[PDB]
Amino acid sequence: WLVERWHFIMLNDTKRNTIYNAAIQKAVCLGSKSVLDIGAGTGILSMFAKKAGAHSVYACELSKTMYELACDVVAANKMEAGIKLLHTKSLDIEIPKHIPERVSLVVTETVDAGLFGEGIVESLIHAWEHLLLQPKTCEKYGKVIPASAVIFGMAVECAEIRRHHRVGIKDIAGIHLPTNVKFQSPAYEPYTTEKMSRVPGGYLALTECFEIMTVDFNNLQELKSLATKKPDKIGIPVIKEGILDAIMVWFVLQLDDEHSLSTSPSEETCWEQAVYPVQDLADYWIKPGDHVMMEVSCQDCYLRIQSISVLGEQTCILESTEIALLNNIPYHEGFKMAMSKVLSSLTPEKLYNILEPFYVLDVSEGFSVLPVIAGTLGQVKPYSSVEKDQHRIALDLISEANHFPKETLEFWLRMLQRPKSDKLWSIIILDVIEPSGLIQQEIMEKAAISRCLLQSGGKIFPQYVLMFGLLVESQTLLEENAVQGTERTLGLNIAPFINQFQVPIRVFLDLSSLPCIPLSKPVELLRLDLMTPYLNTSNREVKVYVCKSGRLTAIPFWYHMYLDEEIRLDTSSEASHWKQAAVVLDNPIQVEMGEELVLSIQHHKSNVSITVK
Ligand SMILES: CCc1ncccc1CNCCCCSC[C@H]1O[C@@H](n2ccc3c(N)ncnc32)[C@H](O)[C@@H]1O
Repeated sequence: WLVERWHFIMLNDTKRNTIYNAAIQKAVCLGSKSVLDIGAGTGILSMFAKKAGAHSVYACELSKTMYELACDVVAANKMEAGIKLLHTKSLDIEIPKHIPERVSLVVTETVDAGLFGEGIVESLIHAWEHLLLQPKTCEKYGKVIPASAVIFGMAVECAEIRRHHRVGIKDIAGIHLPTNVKFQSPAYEPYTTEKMSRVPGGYLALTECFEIMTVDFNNLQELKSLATKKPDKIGIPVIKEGILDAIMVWFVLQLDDEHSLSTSPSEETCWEQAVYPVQDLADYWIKPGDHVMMEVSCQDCYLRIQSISVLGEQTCILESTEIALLNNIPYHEGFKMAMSKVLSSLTPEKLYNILEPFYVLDVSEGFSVLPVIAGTLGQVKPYSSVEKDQHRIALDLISEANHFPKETLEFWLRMLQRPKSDKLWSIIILDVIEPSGLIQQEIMEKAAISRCLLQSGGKIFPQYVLMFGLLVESQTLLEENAVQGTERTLGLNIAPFINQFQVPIRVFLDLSSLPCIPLSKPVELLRLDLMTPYLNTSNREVKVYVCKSGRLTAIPFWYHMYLDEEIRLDTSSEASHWKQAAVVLDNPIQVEMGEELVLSIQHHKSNVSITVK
């Protein structure tokens, strides 16, 4: 996505466009004839201002792509005249070099889920100092839209956030994670952004919604104060029993006295929430009577919530995907059983030459405990492919905890080559599916190279991967892909220009939470076979029976990774550490029930095309 997917949903958000158009109309008609749009994007708000009757509008845009996009959009609405587009950061605008005079109004949307994270403060400190007329002591004085913001917080239970920042278990498929290894997420990048109005498994409010801070965007003396201001130590009373998983954060923008917009979680709004995961506590269970403690500081750009507590030893930093992995139990229970079945078929004497062990290579991209599980099964010499030294220490300490004598687990990294001179691999684990929901690049090549390093009857895991698909009517996937005409942009012609950058395939999708309608059943779209390349789909057609009548907009897809013909891992399972993906159609097709719809699935290297025929 060269053009950020936020651009599509926000331009389709008719409410937001109307609230901003009314607020700018109000300001213009009250004398604000000179407007500066910071982060103009497609330049809709700048076009609003000129349409409202502003004399001169100046639209600055950081991104080259978005700047060139606005030039076309503004030019195409026959408004190139009174609006100057500036490929620049706000900070680098100078009067009179770039803009003739100081402006009487600033409009800005440089706002993320945690409000401050797109540098609105720094931008508006500069604006008052250099670009804006003096404030009120109208065409005489300068003002900003939005005028002010109120930042809210809420302690929440949410097992979906939990499984991404905390390792919930003490034992994974036979191996024990020692108490002396403390797994922390990277958020211990201070907040993640989630559409909490549809987060899988929902969330529960453990506290009442509380006020984290306020900001007056029309007060320069206040904005300059935030960098040095001492953190606000607070404690929020608990109102419901549950597990403290995160502090869910949103805000309310006051554009003017009459118009406001909230990022409060809602299936009506497009807005996402700042999620501050809770970790590094002995217990997470909170009850009515207890207090959620935290320090709030906005000193260096981001809103920070540190020192989260409740009032009534090696550290291994894992990625969220790696924590999710450690919590994906079926994945590890499957791998344990699938490996042992192969260890039994080769040399069942070695399953729990004496000096010769089972050679097991794990080529999993990131952190993985598959080698340890293997080590517990029999006379096995397992190899780790972890790069990070922090990961090596953790796995060494896990190995110690699972009664491995020193140097039992080896580290391959410090090219796919034989384990020894005249010895071959009994099992080779490969990384087939990206977290994105697409196939790993050069998987067929690594699979082919790996086939030749195998012992007689040895196995690459997974042996094959089936991609499953689904016909869905999803307005949501459609409205996140392409702008729906002119109506939503309030008569302005922007859709034909932004929709040039239409993504064919949506990645990092939470299929489970997606609002859509199934028009079919999950159907096998292609086979990717690691043991037998010949059974790989080159470019095959699939006949999909249409179970429900509706407007086909997308084909969500996931995988069934087969370790053997019996044991299969699902990349769409509840505990899955993979996200799913979807082919979104450029033009939606109306499908009738009882109809045998054809899909043209082309597969080359790790790329897959799906089209309606
Ligand atoms: C509650 C949050 C939220 N929830 C849900 C969806 C969306 C969103 C919010 N939107 C999120 C994507 C941030 C937009 S940034 C606005 C646009 O303006 C540009 N920009 C950014 C800073 C800047 C500058 N100093 N000078 C000039 N242009 C500047 C950026 O490159 C960008 O194109």
